[PDB]
Amino acid sequence: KCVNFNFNGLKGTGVLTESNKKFLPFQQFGRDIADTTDAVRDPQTLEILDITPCSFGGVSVITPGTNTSNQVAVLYQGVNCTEVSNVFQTRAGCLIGAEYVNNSYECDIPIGAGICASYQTQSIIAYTMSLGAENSVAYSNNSIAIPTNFTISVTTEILPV
Amino acid sequence: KCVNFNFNGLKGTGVLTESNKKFLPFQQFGRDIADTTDAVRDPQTLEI
Amino acid sequence: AISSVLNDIFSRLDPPEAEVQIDRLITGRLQSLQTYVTQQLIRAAEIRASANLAATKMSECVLGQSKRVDFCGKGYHLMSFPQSAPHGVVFLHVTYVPAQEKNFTTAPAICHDGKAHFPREGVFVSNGTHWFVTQRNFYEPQIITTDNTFVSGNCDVVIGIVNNTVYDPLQPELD
Amino acid sequence: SMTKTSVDCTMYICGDSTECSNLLLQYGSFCTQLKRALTGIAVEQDKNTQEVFAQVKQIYKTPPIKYFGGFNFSQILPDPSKPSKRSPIEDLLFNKVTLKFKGLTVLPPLLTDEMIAQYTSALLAGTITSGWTFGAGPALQIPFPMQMAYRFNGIGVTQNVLYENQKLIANQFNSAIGKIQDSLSSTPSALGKLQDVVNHNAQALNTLVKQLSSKFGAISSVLNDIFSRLDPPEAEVQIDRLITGRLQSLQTYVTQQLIRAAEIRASANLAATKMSECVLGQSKRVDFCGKGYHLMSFPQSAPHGVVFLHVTYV
Amino acid sequence: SMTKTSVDCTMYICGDSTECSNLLLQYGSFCTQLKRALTGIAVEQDKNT
Amino acid sequence: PLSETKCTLKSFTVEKGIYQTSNFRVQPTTNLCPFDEVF
Ligand SMILES: *[C@@H]1O[C@H](CO)[C@@H](O)[C@H](O)[C@H]1NC(C)=O
Ligand SMILES: *[C@@H]1O[C@H](CO)[C@@H](O)[C@H](O)[C@H]1NC(C)=O
Ligand SMILES: *[C@@H]1O[C@H](CO)[C@@H](O)[C@H](O)[C@H]1NC(C)=O
Ligand SMILES: *[C@@H]1O[C@H](CO)[C@@H](O)[C@H](O)[C@H]1NC(C)=O
Ligand SMILES: *[C@@H]1O[C@H](CO)[C@@H](O)[C@H](O)[C@H]1NC(C)=O
Ligand SMILES: *[C@@H]1O[C@H](CO)[C@@H](O)[C@H](O)[C@H]1NC(C)=O
Ligand SMILES: *[C@@H]1O[C@H](CO)[C@@H](O)[C@H](O)[C@H]1NC(C)=O
Repeated sequence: KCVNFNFNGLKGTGVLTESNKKFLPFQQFGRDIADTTDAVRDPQTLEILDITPCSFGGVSVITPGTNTSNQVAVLYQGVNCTEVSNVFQTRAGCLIGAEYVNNSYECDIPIGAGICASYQTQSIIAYTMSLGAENSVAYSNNSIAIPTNFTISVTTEILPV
Repeated sequence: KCVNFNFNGLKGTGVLTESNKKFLPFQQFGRDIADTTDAVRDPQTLEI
Repeated sequence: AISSVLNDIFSRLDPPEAEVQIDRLITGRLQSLQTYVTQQLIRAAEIRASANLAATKMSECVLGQSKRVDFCGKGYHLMSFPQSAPHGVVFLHVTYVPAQEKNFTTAPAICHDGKAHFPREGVFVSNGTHWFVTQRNFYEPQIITTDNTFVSGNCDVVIGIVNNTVYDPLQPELD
Repeated sequence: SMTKTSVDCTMYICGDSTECSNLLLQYGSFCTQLKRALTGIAVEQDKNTQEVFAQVKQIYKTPPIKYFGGFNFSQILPDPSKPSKRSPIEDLLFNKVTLKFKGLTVLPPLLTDEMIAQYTSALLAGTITSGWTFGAGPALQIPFPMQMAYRFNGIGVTQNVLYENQKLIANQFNSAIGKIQDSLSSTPSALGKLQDVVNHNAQALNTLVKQLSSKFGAISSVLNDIFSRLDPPEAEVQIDRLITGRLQSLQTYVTQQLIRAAEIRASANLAATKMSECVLGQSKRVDFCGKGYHLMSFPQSAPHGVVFLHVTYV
Repeated sequence: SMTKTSVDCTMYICGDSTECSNLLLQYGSFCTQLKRALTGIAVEQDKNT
Repeated sequence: PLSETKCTLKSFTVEKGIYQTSNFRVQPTTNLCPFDEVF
């Protein structure tokens, strides 16, 4: 549990868990690459405890547009759903307020790790974005396809100067 | 005309003109966007 | 510092220690100004790259016809038209898109009179029992003759060669 | 593309210090502009990947009978017998490149590795079964020994030079593909140009962590001791040097990241152009798509980049 | 290409004075970053040529 | 959650998007000296 700990000094904040590091008898506390106290020997019982910082992360608000609706979804980035209606777990984080829908649509609002969100039209849904429509070509070693007509396309390209 | 003004310690330099904005009676200053002092009242004769 | 307005600093405090406050404010504002100019240099480099691209697009799309595959719009480039914009340019790319494709049977060569024939331009296509030379990207079948076909070898080295007649244009009128 | 980084400004500059957070609000739009810059960089990385790989419209598939006139594409075509449906060469590429710490977090990319692999597979299937026709309109299908004839015509060599040497030509191609993998296995630093950015990013981030230990002229780099052993008149002034120093280091990091992202954007624009001319067509541009007269090209995915296999005539 | 420049931190920021150098070590890894950036620029110039 | 986004962007409207509004942060919660020989 997130506690304010003090072990012969070493004042800090975090959660203390049992560890398996092999401290030499003269060593009191450990330090990670980047110099962050990662472990500590408690003076009383001489046990080795790992220190893990309390859960933190960013909060993103997925909005379908104020003019459309006032519903929102909340994404907690890099946070497990084991901590703080619908709750869904993604490689991006914990998504609350969005019902996962297992039909693939084009990406409307990028959540991450291949998962997007959109206003169902009614509620905000989360889905796995689709790359496109499968079209196997009829490959054969003696068949060709030749176009019998054409169209003329006028594309528009904007370039800042 | 460009003139130094010292309104009870409010020191500045500028051109003072007959104001056309409606300060409510509880307002003694005027701010534009980005907090630029756009209008001021005289602490003596109460002129905007 | 004590305040962001210089009047309070200069009035309430004498110059000796007000100098430190003024120096702190000046350093902060110089830091913000330098940050602004560095960001502007980065953004101007980005805009310069965009303007070089737009100049290349004017040169190669508007003053010519481009063979680069997706440079001057999607499709086979026909032409392009410039239009002015507030801080940029808009290119109208006129391109040619094939449509209404049909299936056919092909053969890399035609074995006639014991020798292989390959098309000068176009492909050999068939609709069943009939073979035609057509251009690559528009269906326009023509009869196979020696004017559109080039002989190159015997017809026992090409994999997939079919055998069909190749009309000789000089045969009927001269004989 | 780069790694999508993010920084919680407070926790880096303050940490567990409440007084530091109270003081930091005086500066205002510093953390806002840093967050906007990093968010722009991340969105730009996703855009780079999207522009390079998502050119194809439909998701094409290759026929079950994988006979293409003697040309063997097994080393570039995906292998279904693996959890990741990546090709034999792409697996070597991912194996050869080896890839919540006090405010510095890394955002996952929008496109997963399997999605980029599926895009690459669609590009390969379209190139093999349609030629260059799938990038300029409807995907018209032609026999592969006839794409090669068209491309020989493209480099100025007649059609029959293919048909009279087809088997030989096929074998040459196959052998080259084989040697390619050995080359990738031989020189460890062959993909160094693709590892460097990774290393570079780590280096920058490492420096940032190191900058959290510097005193910046203060009595110590730990906020707790400064707040405990000192009176407010000097403590708050001592902290001001630790906030100014940390803000300067963070701004330096953001500016360096902006320059690096500009470089990566230029590289991604080049990669998209290579995908357009080299892969979706045949390039008359002299040295753009490999040494020798360009015949064709094949894309392969890599952890933060693209690998082009340029088949050329010498 | 452009000119390849190398910079010595101590002789710029501090000069001959022995005492200030003694103060300079407390700032950490600024000069490592600076020298690494300049070496990267120089190697880039050679690669351009 | 929406209001806070509105407050951050300094606008009463939010267009469609993912907007980063705040940070979530779980919270925290002998040799005795010989006086006996003298006294
Ligand atoms: C809704 O309002 C937004 C601005 O809040 C505007 O951009 C959009 O065009 C509006 N749409 C409709 C359908 O009114
Ligand atoms: C997240 O929480 C779940 C509990 O449902 C657990 O199984 C999983 O291992 C956790 N993730 C990590 C990375 O520990
Ligand atoms: C929808 O697909 C998901 C994929 O994870 C699956 O878990 C779920 O059971 C499916 N639901 C229905 C109704 O098919
Ligand atoms: C060409 O043949 C394939 C396979 O027989 C078929 O799927 C496709 O629709 C055909 N196209 C046309 C235009 O007939
Ligand atoms: C093939 O086309 C030719 C000319 O268009 C026509 O004379 C012939 O009847 C066609 N044959 C078949 C089987 O469609
Ligand atoms: C096409 O391939 C099939 C099987 O792969 C083979 O039987 C047939 O002879 C081939 N045809 C040509 C023209 O190569
Ligand atoms: C293609 O090459 C691989 C590797 O040498 C080989 O194992 C495979 O048999 C070849 N494929 C075919 C269809 O011959």
